[PDB]
Amino acid sequence: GSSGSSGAHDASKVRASGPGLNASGIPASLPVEFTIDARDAGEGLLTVQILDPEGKPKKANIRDNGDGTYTVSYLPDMSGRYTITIKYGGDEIPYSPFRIHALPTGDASSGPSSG
Repeated sequence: GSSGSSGAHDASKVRASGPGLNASGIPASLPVEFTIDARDAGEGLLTVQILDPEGKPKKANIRDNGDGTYTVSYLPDMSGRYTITIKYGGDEIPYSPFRIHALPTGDASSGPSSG
């Protein structure tokens, strides 16, 4: 809709760093978690969404650090290009969508096992 909150927040002030946000490629079938260091990201609520390389909604977890940052963990069961959409109080960061690649690590312990 035309009408919008237009609060006092800036997603551009959100920094994305960690293994989960590895541009070089992360090992699929393994629990990975990144860290969103945002100080002046605004007085809103951070949101994270991951869509498998097939086009389906995944399960992601978000934690509050309080030290001006945040932490998120997820387990990319499937492999390929994952679409991670990060929005702040209704403002998609200038980095999203985050194009991440998941490489198959063949055998993976303490992870997703189907039989």
